[PDB]
Amino acid sequence: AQNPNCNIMIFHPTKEEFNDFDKYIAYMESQGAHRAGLAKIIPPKEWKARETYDNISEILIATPLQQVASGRAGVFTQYHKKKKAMTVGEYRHLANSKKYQTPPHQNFEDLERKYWKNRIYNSPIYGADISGSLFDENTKQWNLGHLGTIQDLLEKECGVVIEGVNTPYLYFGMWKTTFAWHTEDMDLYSINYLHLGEPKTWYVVPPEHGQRLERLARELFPGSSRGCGAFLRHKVALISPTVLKENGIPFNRITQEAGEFMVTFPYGYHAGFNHGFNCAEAINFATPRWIDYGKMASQCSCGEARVTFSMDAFVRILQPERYDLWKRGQD
Ligand SMILES: O=C(O)CNC(=O)C(=O)O
Ligand SMILES: [Mg+2]
Ligand code: NI
Ligand SMILES: [Zn+2]
Repeated sequence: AQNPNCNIMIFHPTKEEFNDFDKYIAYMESQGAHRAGLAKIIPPKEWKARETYDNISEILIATPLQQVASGRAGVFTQYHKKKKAMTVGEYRHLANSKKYQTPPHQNFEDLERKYWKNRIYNSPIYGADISGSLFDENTKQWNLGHLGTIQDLLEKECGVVIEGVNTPYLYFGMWKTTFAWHTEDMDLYSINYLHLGEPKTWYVVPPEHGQRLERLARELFPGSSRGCGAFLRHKVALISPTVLKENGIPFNRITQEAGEFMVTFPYGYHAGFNHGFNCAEAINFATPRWIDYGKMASQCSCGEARVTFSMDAFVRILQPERYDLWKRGQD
């Protein structure tokens, strides 16, 4: 069995290997990459996403979100307070202000220590889930707006044609902006490209061990767990690496830098934080191997998770027994 310790693997494809996206994902899996839940892909030196980032300041962040924490430094939830619209140039200025800017630090490990010590005492503002793309239309390789759609994959594997679309999303971050512990909708894959700016640190639990994280989360967030049998779908709970280690939860960590891709694999729980002002692009995708995970994915039906239009068909076809309860939670 390849990668039996479930380490995060880093890949350096050649320009020739960068042509066929599906083939390369399958290659990474042949080497055991999925066992970690997360892999890094460093593009060949010949590749670029676009020519420059000099002309992005006029993108609008219609609903910036202030991430307010509650709890203790290593075990907390966050809620998202809506703020007034601002442009990417305005948001960049805010991220660099004395109130929000990255503090002085020695290295990524020192900054990680500072994050976990101090995160809860601040409320950073995140531009999330902005439909759009920064890939140039002429970028032919690993262009996240030109991937094969999940609806086409389901039709190819299973024979059923379904409604829905699959487009990318932009994220504008600042110091301490946080992504809570989660798997993807319907336990899909994700791919994330860090277009510019400061790093993103990731934590991940191997898919084979995801239920260990879920059991800890139920213990640590006992009211939330009574409220919903899949409350991590709410995407609000944080648990630090120190707390994970104290509770024996298997996990790994890695820092993504500008110009690098990360892939999350089906049922790979992940969480993390941004080091400073940055911009990332991400999208969900599927392969044949996903279908069995989609059939078994948990679902939130309490009303909190609320998701895209295109998840309806996935539940309807892959999980017909759950569909009526889930759809009630959507309405
Ligand atoms: O970068 C972020 O805030 C969160 N991204 C992801 O969870 C992802 O790409 O799957
Ligand atoms: Mg612009
Ligand atoms: Ni994710
Ligand atoms: Zn719920």
